[PDB]
Amino acid sequence: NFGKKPAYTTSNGSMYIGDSLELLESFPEESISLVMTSPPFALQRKKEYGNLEQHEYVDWFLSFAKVVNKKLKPDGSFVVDFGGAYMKGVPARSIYNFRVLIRMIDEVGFFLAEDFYWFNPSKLPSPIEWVNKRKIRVKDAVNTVWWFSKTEWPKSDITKVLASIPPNLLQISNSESNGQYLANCKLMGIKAHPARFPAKLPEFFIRMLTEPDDLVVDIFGGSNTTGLVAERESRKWISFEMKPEYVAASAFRFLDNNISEEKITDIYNRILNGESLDLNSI
Ligand SMILES: Nc1ncnc2c1ncn2[C@@H]1O[C@H](CSCC[C@H](N)C(=O)O)[C@@H](O)[C@H]1O
Repeated sequence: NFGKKPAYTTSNGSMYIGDSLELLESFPEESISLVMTSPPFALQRKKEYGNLEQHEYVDWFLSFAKVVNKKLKPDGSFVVDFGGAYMKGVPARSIYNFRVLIRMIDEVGFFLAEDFYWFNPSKLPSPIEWVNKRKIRVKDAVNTVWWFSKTEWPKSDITKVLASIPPNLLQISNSESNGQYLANCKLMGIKAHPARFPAKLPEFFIRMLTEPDDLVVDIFGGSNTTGLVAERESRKWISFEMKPEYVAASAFRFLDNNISEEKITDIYNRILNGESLDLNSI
């Protein structure tokens, strides 16, 4: 359906290498039930000038927001994970994650179904200069996860997420796992994705807003935790990621301990070489 061939494919889905703002267009319209991601944030993003990173970043991301509006079903949701950030050499917060919010409702026309908040106890990006050293700010440990929806009535059922009705606050930490992806990464002498989220994050939203066989898309795949979860929960998925290293290593997530190291490198390099692996069988 897309203008390319997936890096790899499994039982319920397939991951592509490429720019998601292009690939999204290949989806029919009102076809996606849940788009779940956490955008790449480093000093702005693709947009010339350098006017106020806050604004440049916002415009960049709003582009994806626009196309995602079209492709989401009327009962569809667009959950977005954002991490706080200070500005260069000053202990004043950037409010880029909040600017996205306002312009998404005002300009794009989304609705904030509900604002969620993720507390990750163990978080290293905590800026030592302001916290540990100067002792002027506290551990930056809460991420603004915005659950957006195409209409005021997106598909949702909190009983599949029952704790006892749970709250607005999700307390999860990145590693409550060991897994073969970390091991297989170590094998290739490569580093695991620099910034990936715990499986429980997308699990919560996959279970709550979608039913089995629903299409869960992730426009900034990374290590593909989403597709992984969407797989073991029996939803259909599709992920887009720009970097081949990330896609290649992510494939490991869909294998077992019982695989020759010689076969792992083959899978890694073949994907890194542009081949289309059908992981469903060898
Ligand atoms: N325009 C683009 N299209 C597709 N992927 C993109 C992109 N711009 C940035 N990316 C990818 O966006 C990812 C953001 S981090 C993704 C982490 C993911 N949730 C997981 O747990 O790993 C980064 O890997 C970045 O390389």
